[PDB]
Amino acid sequence: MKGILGVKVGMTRIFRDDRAVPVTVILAGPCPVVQRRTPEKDGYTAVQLGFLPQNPKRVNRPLKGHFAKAGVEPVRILREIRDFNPEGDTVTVEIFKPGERVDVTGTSKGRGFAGVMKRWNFAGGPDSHGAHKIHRHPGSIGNRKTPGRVYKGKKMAGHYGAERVTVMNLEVVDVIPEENLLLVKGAVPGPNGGLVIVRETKKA
Amino acid sequence: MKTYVPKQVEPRWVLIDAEGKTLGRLATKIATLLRGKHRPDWTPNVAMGDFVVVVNADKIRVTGKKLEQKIYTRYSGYPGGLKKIPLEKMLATHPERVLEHAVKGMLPKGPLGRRLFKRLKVYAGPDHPHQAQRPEKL
Amino acid sequence: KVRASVKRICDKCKVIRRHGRVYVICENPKHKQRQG
Amino acid sequence: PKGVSVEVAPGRVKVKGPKGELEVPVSPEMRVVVEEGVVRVERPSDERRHKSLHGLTRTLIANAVKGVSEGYSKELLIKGIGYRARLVGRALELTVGFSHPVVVEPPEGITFEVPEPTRVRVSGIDKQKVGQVAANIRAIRKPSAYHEKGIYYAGEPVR
RNA sequence: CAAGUCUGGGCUAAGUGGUAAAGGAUGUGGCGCCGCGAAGACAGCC
RNA sequence: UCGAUGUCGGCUCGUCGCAUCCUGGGGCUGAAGAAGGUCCCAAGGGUUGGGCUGUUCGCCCAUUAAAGCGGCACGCGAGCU
RNA sequence: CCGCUGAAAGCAUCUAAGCGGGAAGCCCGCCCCAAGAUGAGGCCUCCCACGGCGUCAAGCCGGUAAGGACCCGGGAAGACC
Repeated sequence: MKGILGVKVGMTRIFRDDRAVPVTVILAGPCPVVQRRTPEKDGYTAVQLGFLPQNPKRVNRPLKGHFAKAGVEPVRILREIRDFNPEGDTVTVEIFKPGERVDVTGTSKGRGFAGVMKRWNFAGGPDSHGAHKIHRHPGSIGNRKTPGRVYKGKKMAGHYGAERVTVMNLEVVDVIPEENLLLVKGAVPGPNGGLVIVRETKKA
Repeated sequence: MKTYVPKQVEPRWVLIDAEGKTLGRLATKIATLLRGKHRPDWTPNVAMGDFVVVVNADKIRVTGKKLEQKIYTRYSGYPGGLKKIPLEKMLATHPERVLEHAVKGMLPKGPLGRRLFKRLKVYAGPDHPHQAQRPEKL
Repeated sequence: KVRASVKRICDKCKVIRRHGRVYVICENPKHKQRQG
Repeated sequence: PKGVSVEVAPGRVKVKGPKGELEVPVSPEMRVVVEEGVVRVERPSDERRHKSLHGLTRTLIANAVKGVSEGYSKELLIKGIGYRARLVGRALELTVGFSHPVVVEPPEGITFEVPEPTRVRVSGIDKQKVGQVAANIRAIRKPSAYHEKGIYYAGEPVR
């Protein structure tokens, strides 16, 4: 399972064959593998990669020079990439080829205390005819004496978004090694400047 | 009047495995041990029980057709949240859980009831990862 | 087919318990019965 | 039975012969070890369970013996116009009116033979297997279609 | 969960037991009484 | 239950049952093919937009794979009408 | 639901011993939460000393260490937190 830490930079469209293809650009700066999990000691296998390089040696407890490219461990921390074990000195974008398909994970935008009927698309009350303090309200939430309670999982109002989201099977449209850049089929969780991870897909 | 009542009992460790034993008919005995009930200081409010290490769990035999037939159950508090699992599959995974469930239900249900349950150590195996004595019982 | 009274319909037909259930099988398939 | 060889084990019985060996798995309600210039089987307590097993065990062993001194056999007649069969390696590419011919890879210790193009036979030491496999073939295009087309044993149709 | 994983003999294989009827069945077991068998077909190839 | 258990329908929100209206299996067919009929297994998911009536339901228009039937105090008025 | 082999029952039988097929249904596979999984898990890396007094390791205060708070500039995070 390939995969690399990266940052959503933002989107435009390009032209292919003779059609406008919207793309979101991702910068997947080279990712110094800073630990490898083995099944022997850790139980499972994966590779812990690092991302955003710069750092005023704020390394305190995680001095962890331990692996070669401890090259002052990345701002944007480091994540694992499950079953994956490669050329143990950095992960570029050469990893990917145009045409390939990938799953992308990042952080959906933080919508705050959402209404129902945004959090959930609920129907909401009538803008007229019927009384007037229940336009964006959720209606009933139950029956009566049986069960005499509300069910677990009831779609209701609250903190919505600012959560992990993996959108799946995106086309890789082009790869610029020169700049550690990466183009895909547009519309990836999260805002620009935002952290993402980028793995080979599951249609196989 | 006599308060025969004991001062902190030096607890016992026991290794036990009739691998080809009917669960229940095993589990029943396990429990008895778990409360200090074979011993003649039996003290109901105290836990002067044994420590029981079952090795070579899985293997447990069982009568009639109780695979696809015994059905273990879990209600996650949700709507549609009943789960039914045949015994086949419990053995097929979490076999060490089969014996445990059967014993649990036979222990008293309070807080002590819970505390004794943690004095039961069950391994599909054999090999029991604590060498801390073990008068093996047959 | 699926009835609480299964009987023999003819002399080629045949009554067979299999797997908890009482069936019947004839030579001709119109005669095939299962109890339920 | 002559160039064939019957040993005995606990719940097992091994039958070697000119064409291969087979294990018959057998009930411990019995005391059968290599016996005479033939092979016999008996049963304890004349109960339901035993009576049933006796005779079953007889036959299972019997069909194991015939196996190893050649008991291949079994033959399929393909009918209808466009339909025919064709050997490929030791596999069978029977073509039977589906838009694309059906290939049948052979299982272990079994041989297809394509004498004609509309006859096929299954070789095997076993019998359980043979009989199965022929079914699997028949199933590819069972017959009956108010008559004629499809694939048949030597058993025959009814208007 | 206090006191028998007590003794001796049977049934039952459905978890029946652990709650339903007309009615169905080569499901099992135990008692009965007749057919009619070297005028050797009960079942299987002339 | 009368020192009060708001009492049709509509909306909003659902969740469950299967005796299943679609969709997946299947056996009979008075099953040539196609399309039905009938029963068996199966709710995972679905099960439309209007005219008329407060209506429930129903009839009708145009569709549909289908336009299921019920329970939840004839679910749901400290949610609205 | 359909079969293979197959007795009890010389025949027959998908079944009593065994063996194959077989559903949008069950389990896994996918996405998200998740060790308060008091059964509180794993791995990497860091800081380590009694300095002064009880019944002798906190049940001890007082400085510390790695670290962490407060205060402040802010944020596609956010009612406050």
